Amino acid sequence: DVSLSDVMIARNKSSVAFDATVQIRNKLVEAYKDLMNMPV
Amino acid sequence: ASGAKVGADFNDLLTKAINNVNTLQKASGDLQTRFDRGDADVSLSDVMIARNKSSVAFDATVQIRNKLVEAYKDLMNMPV
Amino acid sequence: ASGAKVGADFNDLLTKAINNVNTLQKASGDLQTRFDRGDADVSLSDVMIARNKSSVAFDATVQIRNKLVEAYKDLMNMPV
Amino acid sequence: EYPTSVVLDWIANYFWPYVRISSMLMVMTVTGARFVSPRIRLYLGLAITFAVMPAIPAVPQDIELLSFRGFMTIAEQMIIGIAMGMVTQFMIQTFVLLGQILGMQSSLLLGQLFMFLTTMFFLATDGHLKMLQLVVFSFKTLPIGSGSLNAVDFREMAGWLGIMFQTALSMSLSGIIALLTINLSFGVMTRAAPQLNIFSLGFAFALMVGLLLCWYILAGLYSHYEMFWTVGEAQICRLIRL
Amino acid sequence: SLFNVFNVTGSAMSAESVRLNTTSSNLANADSVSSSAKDTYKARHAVFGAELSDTVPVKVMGIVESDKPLSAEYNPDHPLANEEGYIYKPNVNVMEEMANMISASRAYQTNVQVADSSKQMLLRTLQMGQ
Amino acid sequence: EDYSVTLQILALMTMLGFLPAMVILMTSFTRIVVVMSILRQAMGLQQTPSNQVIIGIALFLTFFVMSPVLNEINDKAVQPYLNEQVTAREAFDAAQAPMKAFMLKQTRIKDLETFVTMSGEQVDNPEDVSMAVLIPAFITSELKTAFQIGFMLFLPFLIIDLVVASVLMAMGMMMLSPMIVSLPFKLMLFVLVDGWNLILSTLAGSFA
Amino acid sequence: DYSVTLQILALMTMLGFLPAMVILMTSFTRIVVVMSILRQAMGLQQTPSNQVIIGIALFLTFFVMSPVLNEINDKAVQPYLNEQVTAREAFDAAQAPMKAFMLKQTRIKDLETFVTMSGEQVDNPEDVSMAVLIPAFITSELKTAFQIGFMLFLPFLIIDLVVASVLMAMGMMMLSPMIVSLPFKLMLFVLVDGWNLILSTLAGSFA
Amino acid sequence: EDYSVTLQILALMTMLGFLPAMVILMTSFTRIVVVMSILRQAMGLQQTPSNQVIIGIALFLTFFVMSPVLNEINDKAVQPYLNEQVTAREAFDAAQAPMKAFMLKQTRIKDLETFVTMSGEQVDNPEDVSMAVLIPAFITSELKTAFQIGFMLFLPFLIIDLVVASVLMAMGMMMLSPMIVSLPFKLMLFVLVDGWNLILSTLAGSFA
Amino acid sequence: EDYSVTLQILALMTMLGFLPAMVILMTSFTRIVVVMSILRQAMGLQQTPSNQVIIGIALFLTFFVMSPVLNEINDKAVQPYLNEQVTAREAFDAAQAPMKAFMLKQTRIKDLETFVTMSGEQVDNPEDVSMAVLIPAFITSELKTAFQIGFMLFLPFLIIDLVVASVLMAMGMMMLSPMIVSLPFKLMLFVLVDGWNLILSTLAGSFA
Amino acid sequence: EDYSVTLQILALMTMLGFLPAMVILMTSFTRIVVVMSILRQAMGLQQTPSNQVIIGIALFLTFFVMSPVLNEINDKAVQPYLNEQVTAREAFDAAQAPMKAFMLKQTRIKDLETFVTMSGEQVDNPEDVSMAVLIPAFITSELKTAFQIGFMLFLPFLIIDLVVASVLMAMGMMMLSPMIVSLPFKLMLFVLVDGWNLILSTLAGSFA
Amino acid sequence: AISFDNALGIHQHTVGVRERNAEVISTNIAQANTPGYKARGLDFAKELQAATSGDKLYRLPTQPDTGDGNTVDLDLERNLFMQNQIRHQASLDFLGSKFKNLTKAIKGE
Amino acid sequence: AISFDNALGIHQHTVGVRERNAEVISTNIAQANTPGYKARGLDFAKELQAATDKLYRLPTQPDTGDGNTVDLDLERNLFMQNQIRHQASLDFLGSKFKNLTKAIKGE
Amino acid sequence: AISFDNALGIHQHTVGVRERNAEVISTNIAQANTPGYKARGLDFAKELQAATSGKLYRLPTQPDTGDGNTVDLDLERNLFMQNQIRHQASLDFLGSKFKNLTKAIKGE
Amino acid sequence: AISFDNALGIHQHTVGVRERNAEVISTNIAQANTPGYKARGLDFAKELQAATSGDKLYRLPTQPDTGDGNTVDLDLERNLFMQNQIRHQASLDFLGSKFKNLTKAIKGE
Repeated sequence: DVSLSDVMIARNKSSVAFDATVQIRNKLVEAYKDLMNMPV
Repeated sequence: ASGAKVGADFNDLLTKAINNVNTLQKASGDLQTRFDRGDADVSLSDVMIARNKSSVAFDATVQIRNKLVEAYKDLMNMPV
Repeated sequence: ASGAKVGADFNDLLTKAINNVNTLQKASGDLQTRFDRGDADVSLSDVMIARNKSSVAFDATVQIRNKLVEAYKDLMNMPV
Repeated sequence: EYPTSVVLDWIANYFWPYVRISSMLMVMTVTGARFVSPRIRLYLGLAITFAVMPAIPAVPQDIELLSFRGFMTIAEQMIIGIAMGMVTQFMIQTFVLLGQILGMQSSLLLGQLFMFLTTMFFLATDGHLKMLQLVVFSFKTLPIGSGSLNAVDFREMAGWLGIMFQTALSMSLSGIIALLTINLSFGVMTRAAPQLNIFSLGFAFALMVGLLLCWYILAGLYSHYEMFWTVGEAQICRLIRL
Repeated sequence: SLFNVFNVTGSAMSAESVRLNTTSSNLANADSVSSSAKDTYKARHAVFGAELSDTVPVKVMGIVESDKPLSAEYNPDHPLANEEGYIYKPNVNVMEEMANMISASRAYQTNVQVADSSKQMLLRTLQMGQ
Repeated sequence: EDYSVTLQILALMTMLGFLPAMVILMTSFTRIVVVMSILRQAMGLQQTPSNQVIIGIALFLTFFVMSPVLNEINDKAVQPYLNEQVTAREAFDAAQAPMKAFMLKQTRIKDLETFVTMSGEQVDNPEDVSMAVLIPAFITSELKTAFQIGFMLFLPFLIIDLVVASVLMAMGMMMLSPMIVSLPFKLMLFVLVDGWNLILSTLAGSFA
Repeated sequence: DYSVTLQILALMTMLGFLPAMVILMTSFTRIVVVMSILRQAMGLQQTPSNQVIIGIALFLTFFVMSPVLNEINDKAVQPYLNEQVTAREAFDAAQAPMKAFMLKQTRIKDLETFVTMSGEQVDNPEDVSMAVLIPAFITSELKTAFQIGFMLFLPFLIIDLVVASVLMAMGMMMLSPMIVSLPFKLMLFVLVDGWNLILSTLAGSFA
Repeated sequence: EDYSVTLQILALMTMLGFLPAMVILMTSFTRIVVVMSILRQAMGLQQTPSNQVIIGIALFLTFFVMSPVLNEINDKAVQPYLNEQVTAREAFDAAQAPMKAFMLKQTRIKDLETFVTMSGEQVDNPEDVSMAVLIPAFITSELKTAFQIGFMLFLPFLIIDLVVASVLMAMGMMMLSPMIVSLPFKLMLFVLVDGWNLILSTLAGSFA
Repeated sequence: EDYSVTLQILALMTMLGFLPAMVILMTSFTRIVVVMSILRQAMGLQQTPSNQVIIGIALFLTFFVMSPVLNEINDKAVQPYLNEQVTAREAFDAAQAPMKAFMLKQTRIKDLETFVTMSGEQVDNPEDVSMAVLIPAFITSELKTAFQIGFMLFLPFLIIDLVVASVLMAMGMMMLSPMIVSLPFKLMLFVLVDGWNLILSTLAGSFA
Repeated sequence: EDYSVTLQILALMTMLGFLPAMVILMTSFTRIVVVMSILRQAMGLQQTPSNQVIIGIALFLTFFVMSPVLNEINDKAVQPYLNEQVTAREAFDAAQAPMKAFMLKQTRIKDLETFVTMSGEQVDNPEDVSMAVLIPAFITSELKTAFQIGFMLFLPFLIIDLVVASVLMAMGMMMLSPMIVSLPFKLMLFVLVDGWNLILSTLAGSFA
Repeated sequence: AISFDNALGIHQHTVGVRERNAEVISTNIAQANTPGYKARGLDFAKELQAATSGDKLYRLPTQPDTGDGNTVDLDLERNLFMQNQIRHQASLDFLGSKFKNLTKAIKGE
Repeated sequence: AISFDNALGIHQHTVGVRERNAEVISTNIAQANTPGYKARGLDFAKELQAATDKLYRLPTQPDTGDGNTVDLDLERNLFMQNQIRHQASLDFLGSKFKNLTKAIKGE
Repeated sequence: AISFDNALGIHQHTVGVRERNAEVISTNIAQANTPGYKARGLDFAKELQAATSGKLYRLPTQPDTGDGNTVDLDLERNLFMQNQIRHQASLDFLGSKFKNLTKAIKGE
Repeated sequence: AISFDNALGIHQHTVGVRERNAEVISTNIAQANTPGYKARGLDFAKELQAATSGDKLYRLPTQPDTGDGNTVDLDLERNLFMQNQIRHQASLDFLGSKFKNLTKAIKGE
């Protein structure tokens, strides 16, 4: 019932979604770490 | 619903695909050796079809494996 | 269950695979040079089978080495 | 089925709970320490999320991984995690406050002595286990999809500076009075002859008594920590609405 | 599912293979008088079928003997003849067997190209996003 | 006309990279930290509160006071954009405006005049001045405002220290340092009046 | 059983997870943390360097965990090479020696906490799943490393307090005690033969 | 024969690579940053204004004071270049000329004299000197000018510090630290004089 | 049975991968860096000698002290291997023997005893331990030796710091920082004693 | 004999990789870098000149002081090389000689003597020592020479600090920190003496 | 915005239709010799519309059949199969570049 | 497991047997005219057993005094069949390494 | 020194000359039937030297049949075949010069 | 032991020898009709040994010449040229793999 097009699209969508959430998590954490390491 | 059900559902999807790829590889192997040993009930067309599907099926397996490893290697290089 | 005992055991396991690869390459080279020199009792199939085996064996040796070297680099370059 | 739904849901059902767990660890007292490498901490967050996965309810499927709403979800998972982490930092640094006020009053690094011992209190009382139990409970009573820290939670967390001074003064009030009365007694008793004065001679006398009083402080510090942890734990449950 | 074209092209390869085997038997038994007049060999032909209830596979539904009358020959010398000295021979027509040989071989090789080109499309699909 | 999905993602990641700047240059983070810096400096403790908890409390305080403006951005900009009601260009402008309004509520007219003349541009309404010129005027007002609050916070601790020194000198003991005696009194009076709660009211409510 | 082509792909993939297995299953975690804590104890910040710290841990985690590798070899590697066992059974035969080592090197309280969090009903400690044992192992090993490391910190904190109070006794309030304490911090570690004392106890700490 | 498009892009990407160097050496960023640094150390506050805020203020100030030269580059080197009116080599020269002129207005002849002799080139007019010689001369002049302004702003805070110490010593309370009591007056003077707006205006007006 | 040429190329190309590990573990690079690192901390300057210059001098020093072992490797293993006198394994063993002699010469017994017991192998003479158990024992010995050398070099600078701090307290100026008033004398002592030559000479001498 | 074109490119591309190493070891970059760090330490400001500016001035100055060497490299090596008058072998040797001559002129005999005995080579005259034995000796002498120049600059600021500390102590205020009071005068001394021109000219003139 | 639909466009539905068309064309080629079989056609516009949100077309023969009844013109089927494969390759390139650009923006690489 | 014997199957031996079979057929065609030569046939199952012989072919027609039992019609057909099957065995055994290399390299 | 004249060698000029030789042979084959046409050759050694530092007649093996044409068609085919083989080798040598040159400037 | 002689084996010499044999066979085919020309043959074992560690023979006729003195059996010469061409290609495949195996070991890929 499934084809290689659906599998490849599912693989690409998962890769893009996973890459999106990792980078945004990385950006926010780097923003948090920058704020913590500042001279009060 | 819990998160384990989604994880188990994802695990069964991977297991089903691996079994399907393994089934094709074993099916191609039998048809290859049946025609190679000299059995007259096996057609060269069916053998070539069998090994064409197994080769494509395994190539799909390689692509998914590389993406999983690349995602994990991407994951381990993250601020934490 | 001593450090020297297991160190020797894995060394024996590791040197066995290296010797197995070396055996395939020497056998492949020996078959090639006998056929190439003009020996009549050497078939091209035996030459081609052996050299295909050596290529696969050496390819595995390089790939396994890359995994070990990358694994070593991962543990040494980690931000302790 | 279309394989997109299966793969996307697991990533959404794993990373989003992991983000809250990981964010709490990086701000936590022990797991967020400078001694541990990020890789060990990263594996710990990965292992904890995988193990506690059955207790985590399924995230809503309405929010997409690649959408601005999903982007907001990642941010608000961190804010919950940092909230728990900052509470743990508040307690330990309050003991660091307790160490330095005694050291300052001792005519004098003493915060590190209290910081190390308070870290031992955190580990010995299984404080790390309780925090991990708190964050998994947060998944139940504070679902990932709908829910985030409100304005009142920010104000309650911003009001912990007064909690620091009140708790630090409460622990040291008996000792600080002792430090003052002996120094005042030493001053008045030696005030008869202005030739002696104190200066550096007063420095030596003050520091010897101050170290001795810190010996008394460590004798009854555990009871104060137990009361302090109850106040902090209640605040954490208030954040997760438990 | 992932190889629907292969099942159809491959079915044609198996279907057209049977038609060539049937043609070979008809030409190899064009002069086999055998015995009697009802056990005599008759030209056989495969029947192709397509069940259209996407892709419609081709299925061989059995071998069917031709309805052409047997070729009668006057030969009151063959011991297997009859009262009037007639030996009935298979109703195999060489011209129609040659045409079937041409049609079967070309159609069989045409499906090879389609099946071979179908694999290329599958291989290119794996390269999506790379 | 509207930005493509690829370009909108690029803009989103860019603002995340500049996120620390937006906190310390556009929000209320600068005023809170400076005021809390004075409070630590006023008392005898030098590094005792430590830098980590001050920033963490400041971050939570900012999220408290920026909650009205952040919610206004959420409603006006994020909600139409998520529902695909408006394009990306106008949604970005709809998010920029509440930040501009908040910065105007915390700035002074003199500060704006200095920078608008400094930029060498022409304008007649403060409401439509470019955010590039509003930012330096905003923080300049924030630093001046924070010094005012810090000066008021420094006075009671100076009052306590001077009284203790005078008492010790009047009793004749010209040999004892006032700092050691005064420190518990400053801390005790900081606790029994619940000083931080009062500072929260005069700092969080100072923006309005 | 899986085809030859697939089972080659399986071992090749997990060959790249070898660093992952080391960090969260063997004794690499405890030693590195104790090494890192002791490095911060002395005034030197990165004098031992990260690479040397890791290199010592890798040698230690091989000597100490040598009994684990022996059992895995003779119970999983050897039967598989003799065709006496299949792929899945050999992999399971390797988990058991490593799961036993991890189970005995954890704290009951941590396992009790994790089984509650995992939501699985297990009556006895020795039957817990590996999915919940791995996080429980590292969590307990972190507590052990912190408790061991900070006790090593105490003698070096004693020197700091002594020298700082002595300097403050003479009114030299501006001289930083850390630079004065640094020569004596190094001497304490070398007089007690620290680099041999900590490693001997760390090796003997495991079981 | 202007540079090919591929080389023109390669040159522009290289200039963006040296963008921090251009700002910190060829612009007004250094002088503003140093003067702010001296002022911060002049008061009792060690790092209360924080480093990111100081650089953030300086970046906006250095952009405003260099808007005239930035516009002159645009009106003489960018727009003719985009309108296909000047050779790319000519446009690069047309952009460099206003930058060189601005750096010469804020440099000292002694700095040029020592660097020209150091480079060992026979040049007489102080307008056709190489950028290799002009940049070190300019940054040297900016450091010296910043010290002069820093000393100017330091004196009033030194006056307050001496007065407070003298008054405390008059009462015989020598044990009391003058710094803790001096600081609120330092904040007091700087805020009723409108220091933040004043100093940034003077720094803006200094570059002329 | 000698290995094939392809394996031998693959075998010694792997040695290049592990080359940094050999320098930091099996060579003299560890002690020299540590001693100069402690020496830098002994003087007032924090990072004036810089890490790269410290490593650069250490690389030259470790090359000069390991020349006899490198020459022995070439004259016992490399030359017979290039001249087809010995096989690959014999060449590998012939290269390792001088390296093992160098590590065993500069190690401690107790450190060897500690590691042989933990590994669990029989030892009757020092020259029977595998390289797997000699490497961790050697680096531990070097760190102890480096710390002892660093302690000696630290003492003369500690004496100066105590003298200059005590003298300032003799006049009664406690607020004046001893560190600033001691740096010129710490640097001068390192000059007229010519530290950069004898200290490197001792490091070279200590290995032989 | 002559290296092939492919090998000549490989060697040249290799030297670009080691370009940072040659700057901090074989040029005047290190001494100028060290002196400014000591000069910055002498004044009260510890990060006011800023690392980027100091390295930027060091890069400009090392370009000016190495120009006679670079021009000799261009004339002796590159011009015969580009005109095919010398081979690749001769060009590289002809380029090395002026660089070796520069390092030999700024080195010390004892430093050369120290490494010559360490390298175990038979050297008759200093002007023919190997490059591997000169680079560690040259950087050693530069560090020692840098300390001597730094001590010269440290004294005038130290005298001001001592003078102001004693004056404050005479008036009885033993709690006022001399560092705050001394800082304006430390800056002024560097200004009216024209320090940023005097120091750099001496550093450039120290290689002649 | 910022969604996979708005980002991929119609290049995800087009690929499925092109594979559907190849299945139809290959069926006609295989069933060319079957008597009585009628050639099957596919409407791309209708199929793409159905795919985006979610009947039998027969091909008119150019010449009469020789009696069998099969209306498959194998000359046309090969030409259409060749065209379908080219347009399918373009669609994969179009769709593949959509994911590459999305990954490029979310990572800045 | 994971050994060349199992990875290659029996395709490693079939190529050799098809070469031996081709040699025998070549001998039969060459020796067709030499009298007294008896046609030699190779039994496929025998070399199958030898992997895990050289028989005589009984004529369908009598000789003509030569005693030679070689039918050139049969030999040509048997040589054509063996050559076609030999190429298929090369394709089967060749793809065994191509799949094996792709599994190891992952590309 | 590093320059293309020293890096490419003569292979930059040899490729061009053999292309000219292809034209010369091609115009001989076309004019095989044209009477009065004399087959012309190209001296590779002389042409290469001219290109590096900067149309002879072929003698008939047999008399012409009477038209006046001295084109020996079988010789032209043999010469064209050899010229095409060496032209491919010249491309192989010259092309490899750039690829090895790129590998040096890139380091991999 | 790492040297081109050890790595390339005898395949670096066999290619040149089989090229020489092809020239000797080709000149026999070309000179088939020249009377007085004796067919020449090259011994492979001798030529390979001479090449390895640093003069073509005469081929005896199976039948007498028909009066021209030429002993070239053009039927035999074609067979030897075909065999030498196949063995020449096989040596090229052997020698070509020797360099490729060295390159992948050096580059690690």
